[PDB]
Amino acid sequence: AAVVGQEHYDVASKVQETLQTYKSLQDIIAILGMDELSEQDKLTVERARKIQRFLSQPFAVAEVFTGIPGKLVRLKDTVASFKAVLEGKYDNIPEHAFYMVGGIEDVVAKAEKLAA
Amino acid sequence: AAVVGQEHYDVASKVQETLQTYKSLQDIIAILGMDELSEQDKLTVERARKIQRFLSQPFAVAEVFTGIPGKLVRLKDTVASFKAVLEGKYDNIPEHAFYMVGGIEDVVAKAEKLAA
Amino acid sequence: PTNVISITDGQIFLEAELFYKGIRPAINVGLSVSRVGSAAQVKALKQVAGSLKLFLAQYREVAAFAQFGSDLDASTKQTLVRGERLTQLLKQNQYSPLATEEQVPLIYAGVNGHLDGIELSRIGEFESSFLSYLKSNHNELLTEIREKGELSKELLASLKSATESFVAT
Amino acid sequence: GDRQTGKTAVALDTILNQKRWNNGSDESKKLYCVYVAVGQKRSTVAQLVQTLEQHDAMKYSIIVAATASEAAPLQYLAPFTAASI
Amino acid sequence: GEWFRDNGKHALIVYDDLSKQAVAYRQLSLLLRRPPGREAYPGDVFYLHSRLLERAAKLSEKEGSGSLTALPVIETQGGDVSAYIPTNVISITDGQIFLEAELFYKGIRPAINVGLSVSRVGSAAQVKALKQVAGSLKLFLAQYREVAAFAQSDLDASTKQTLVRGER
Amino acid sequence: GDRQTGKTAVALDTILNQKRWNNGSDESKKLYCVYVAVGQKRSTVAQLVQTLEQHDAMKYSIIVAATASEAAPLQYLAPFTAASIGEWFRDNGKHALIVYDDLSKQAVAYRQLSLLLRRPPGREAYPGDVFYLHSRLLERAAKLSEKEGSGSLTALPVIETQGGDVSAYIPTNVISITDGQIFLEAELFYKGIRPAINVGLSVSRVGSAAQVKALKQVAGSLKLFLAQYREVAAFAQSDLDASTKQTLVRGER
Amino acid sequence: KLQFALPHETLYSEVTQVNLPAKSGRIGVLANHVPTVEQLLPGVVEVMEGSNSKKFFISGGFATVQPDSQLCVTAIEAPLESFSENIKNLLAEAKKNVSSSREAAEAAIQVEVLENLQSV
Amino acid sequence: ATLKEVEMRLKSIKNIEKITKTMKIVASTRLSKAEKAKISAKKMDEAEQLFYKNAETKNKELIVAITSDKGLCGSIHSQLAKAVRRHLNDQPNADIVTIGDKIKMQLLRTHPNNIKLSINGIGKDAPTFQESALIADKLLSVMKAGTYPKISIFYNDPVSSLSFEPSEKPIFNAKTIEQSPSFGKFEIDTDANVPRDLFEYTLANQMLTAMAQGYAAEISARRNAMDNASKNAGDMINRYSILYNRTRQAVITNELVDIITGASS
Amino acid sequence: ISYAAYLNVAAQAIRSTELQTASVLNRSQTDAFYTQYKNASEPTPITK
Amino acid sequence: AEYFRDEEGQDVLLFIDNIFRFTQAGSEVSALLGRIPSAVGYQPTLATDMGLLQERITTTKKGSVTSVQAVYVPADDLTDPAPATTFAHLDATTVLSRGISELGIYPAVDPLDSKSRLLD
Repeated sequence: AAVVGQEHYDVASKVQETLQTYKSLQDIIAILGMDELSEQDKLTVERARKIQRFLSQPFAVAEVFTGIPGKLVRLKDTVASFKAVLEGKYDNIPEHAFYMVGGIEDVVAKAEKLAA
Repeated sequence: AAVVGQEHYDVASKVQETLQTYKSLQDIIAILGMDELSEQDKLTVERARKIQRFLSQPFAVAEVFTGIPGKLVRLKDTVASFKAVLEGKYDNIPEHAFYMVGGIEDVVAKAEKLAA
Repeated sequence: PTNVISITDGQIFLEAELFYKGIRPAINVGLSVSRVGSAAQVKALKQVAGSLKLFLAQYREVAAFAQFGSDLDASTKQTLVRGERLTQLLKQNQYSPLATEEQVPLIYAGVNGHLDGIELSRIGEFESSFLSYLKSNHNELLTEIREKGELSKELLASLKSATESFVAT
Repeated sequence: GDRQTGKTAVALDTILNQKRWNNGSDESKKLYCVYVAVGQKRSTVAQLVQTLEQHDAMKYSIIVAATASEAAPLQYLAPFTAASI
Repeated sequence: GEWFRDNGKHALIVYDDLSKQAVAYRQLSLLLRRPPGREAYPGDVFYLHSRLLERAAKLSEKEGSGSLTALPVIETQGGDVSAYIPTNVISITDGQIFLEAELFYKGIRPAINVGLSVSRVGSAAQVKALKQVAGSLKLFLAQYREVAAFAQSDLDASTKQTLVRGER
Repeated sequence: GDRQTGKTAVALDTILNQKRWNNGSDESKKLYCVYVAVGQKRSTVAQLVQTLEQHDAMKYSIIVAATASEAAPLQYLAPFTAASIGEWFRDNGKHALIVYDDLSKQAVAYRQLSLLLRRPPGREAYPGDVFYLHSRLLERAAKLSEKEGSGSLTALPVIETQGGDVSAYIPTNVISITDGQIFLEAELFYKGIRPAINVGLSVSRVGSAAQVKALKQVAGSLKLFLAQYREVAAFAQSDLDASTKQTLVRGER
Repeated sequence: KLQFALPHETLYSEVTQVNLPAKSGRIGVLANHVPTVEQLLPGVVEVMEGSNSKKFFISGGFATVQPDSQLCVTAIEAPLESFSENIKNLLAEAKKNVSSSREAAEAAIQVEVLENLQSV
Repeated sequence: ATLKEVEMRLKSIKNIEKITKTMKIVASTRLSKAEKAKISAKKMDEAEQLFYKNAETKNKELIVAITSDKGLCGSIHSQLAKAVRRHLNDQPNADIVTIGDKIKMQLLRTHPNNIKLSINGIGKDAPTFQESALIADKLLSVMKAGTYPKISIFYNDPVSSLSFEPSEKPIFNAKTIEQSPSFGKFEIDTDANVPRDLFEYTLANQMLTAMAQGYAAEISARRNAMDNASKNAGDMINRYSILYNRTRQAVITNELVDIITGASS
Repeated sequence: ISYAAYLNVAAQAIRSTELQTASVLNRSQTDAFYTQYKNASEPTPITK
Repeated sequence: AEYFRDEEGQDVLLFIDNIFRFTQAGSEVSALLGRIPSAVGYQPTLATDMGLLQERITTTKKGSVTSVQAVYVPADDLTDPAPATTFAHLDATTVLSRGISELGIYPAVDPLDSKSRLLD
């Protein structure tokens, strides 16, 4: 919170907590469906599903092998991008939209691609 | 049976069964709850919890680790008091009024104390 | 590790999942023991934290049941509510020592259920502010906890009054 | 508990609160803290001493060290001579 | 036992417990520097145990009908029946009787779980009267096991009849 | 992949396909293919030989044999020797292929040798120099430069997964050496997908810069698409979006 | 054709004559009868399908001849034989109950039920 | 260890499998009675509909909804929660009577003000005339149901014996009944009070049917859910079993190696 | 009192010869608890 | 068997009992020979020994030794090294079940479980 600053640390903290919850309820999810979880938690789970997909960022030089042109995102940009996602701002659009894309702006754009 | 006295044995066998039932039912309670659990079974569970905390009894040398003087309870008195519990003569006594105290005289007294 | 456990008079187990859960220190009382016990616990802090362990133990069992669903009765959800606040109460930020005189109030507030009155998210804000409130008003009280190191009836009442006054805030 | 996961940090916190008495008076309510670091990289140690200097606690800390490079006999000898100190 | 058997009489030898026999042989073998083996037991422990257990037999009428019945006892180390010494003995033996801890605790004494108790000679040497009146008993109990899980609401009468019969 | 999932057949088909390449003229368009049979029954190999002669493919292929009967030191030396034969073609620039079936059984052979040489058992009781053997073997097969005559020796070594779990010392060691893996799924094989090529666990490194442009254009992104099909059917088992349903329908076809 | 339906039975679903006690006195339906709605009061009821006659005890409901000649009778419970003096003993208690005390209305309903019981 | 922690966890999964199996069976038994009742009830309802149809009865909207107190009755609770929410956008002021806790919790979130009434004790019991009657009676007195010139009830129609689609129907008001067609083909004078009586009588009769439809769907859903659960538990059993077996072998090997290494020296 | 409450009371009474089946009797009794809400705020759950 | 096959030209069928106990026996002999026991106890010479046994068993142009072996799985773990080595030699598997015999089907052969690699 000092070394890379409080805002970064807070943003990261929530991601870690959310994902740890998602891993924690991973058992329960398999045993009984995601619609058999608590509603508050179900939002967390849905958010976490977005976060997981969001973590993708097409390879920047193994772009060839993947077959998808690379993406490189600034650290300053990254903090912003995750911050928004944690506030659920852009949570309202497909998992596919967050899957295999770069920054937050790209997710929005990929929603437009999907929307077509 | 004969060796420890037939009454003592029977009482203790009943205790074992009651507790064993509670343990087996603990699994049922985990998912199902007490919701669709039988009334007879529930009374057995309630007795088991009472018996479970009737086991509790401080130690004089754990006034350091507690602060309540221990209880040295006579053999005859223990057989009598446990028999009563199983019979449900003291199912009108709170579960916590069996906790960390001696024999029946204390258990009843602690029921009154909690009542006050 | 087995050999060492025998030798040592305590264990201070840290749970990895709880670290990620953001509890730092990530200690779990289930695997943390002090075999010398509360003979090393200051008298004031011993008085306040008497049932803190019990509450937490109750929280743990109740919480386990809660993950396997089933509509929890109000008594269990009282425990659940108390317990949740306690978990947040435990949390700390690394490299922030705290004065014992100002750890005694926070545990008092929690054990005397005043913190169940305050929403889970802003518990951290409440603790900080509560200390600020005591620094302003019951700084006499803080001095006494430092100076006498045992909470008398008068201190317990003073502290209770202070907490009650700040429950509103 | 699990390695490096504030493994050092949990302990270091203890050393830091003993600053409050140390800075103060009454030697019987003071502690002197001896931190023994075995098998750890010089950089880790260096960060630790930097942290200690930041918290100005090297006015009572002794750091007994046997860094990762340092010999296995010296490492075996390290707790027992720390004990002597 | 052989003297009685050789004299043509019958007798029963109960080896209790070969699990401790194994440990003693282990102590000897390791001290004699013979190579260690599975579960740190010497390798020819099988050869020993089999050798011992095949000196129990029902001898022909040439041999005057005599016999030496045997009943080895093996102690389960935390119920680990996959353990090397149990597995070996299980192979050698012609049947096993498997006592279950839950049953003991549940006050069933004998605490023999007849689910995993089997005899490979079994009814061949059963009293004819008792054979007649207890083929059914096996089947009833088998059902009682299946209908065990029905112990916890709306439940078929047929199962409940079984359950009552089984408990009694 | 898993044992006897027609493991041999997958490789055999490669040999068969290159029949018309071998009926070719361009020496680059010739694969002189070596089938190294280690630890296989003399009968099974003999059936294989007869199969190869049925597809009359034997004349362009070599068979090296170290059958199940054959001694463990011979088995140890069996891939290394085979690779020498391969190098003569390779170092004549000419393209070739060598299928090492099954190097996992060679691992067992080296294990036997090591233990009988009383060298201390390695990880998973397989000697620790097993890595050195495989790496030395595998890296002798390569695409060499035009200077070196455009040498090619393609390598397809056949590993028999224990319990079908790719985490396992012998498999992982091989995976790290190879430039791609072609894991086959037992479940799919059983569930009548022949060939049963798991695409979850089949990867290839620089393979995606060797295929003809036609099979890049036509097949473009289909790998991505069926890794959307995999996902789609992963969570298909509530309400399917028309997009997911379309994908499932496509996926099935 | 009588449609006699209940939340647990349905004894009729052609029924020639039905004689019914309604909040309009008694109504008899024979073949095409006027297509009406009538509230059925608690009743002793006769249903005849052909000359064969079935006696019903009816807990009130509704009767509705439909214009397609479907005599939809809906009532909470039904036969006359089921009626058979413990009900009289309970009704005595119910008379007592009105003295002290919904219960006032309930006991009044019990007096109505006593009349209906007497009808049997 | 690894081995024991695997084994105990695998035991947990085994116990879960056993329970989900057991429950699925008990649910099937319970379902049979529920369905049996529902036929007789539905026949009765249809007779009332015969009047309403021919009458062309055609009715501030009221919302009533039905779910059990009980959980894990599939997605009855939350499919209904979503479809109620859709028509709570179509009346963003409606007074919600929630019959049973489960629909109450989800729906309560979407509009708290709109929650006016809720019931309990529904799910434990199987639908009975007393319950429906009493809820109806309270609907008239407490909620003043007749004042609302629109009433609508939501329930779960058990579409197929393995499906449920949450469904709604309109409970008709006495005003509508009065002025609806085919008067004379249903006679009323003034010496009867059939709109005001029939409304009440069919308020309950419709509600009981709705409850029966719902209850059958709930128990059916619970059976279906517990069946699918068994399949998922089995998969986890298999995965941890393979792990158990592998882990067991690995321990044996690692221990064996240690003895050998020592012996060699 | 309401007409259908009147019919309800009558139906309950009507299950008394005493020789009648359990299902009728079950249909003639209820243990449900009538929770009362309003604007969320709950009047005390009087028995149904 | 080889005298029959080679020197009487016959096709013969050779039963073996537990080949688990063949393996088990071999494992002991290894330990007796003082050789380092390989994975999960089983002898380092395990693979080769089975190889000799099951390559003398083969189809000659004189006769053929067909062999039926009984494979008693060790703890029902097919993941164990000894079953794996066996399965390599096996060409077909006949998988009798006692459940199947209890369905009154003798042969007790479980049809779904039976598989052969010469069912091509």
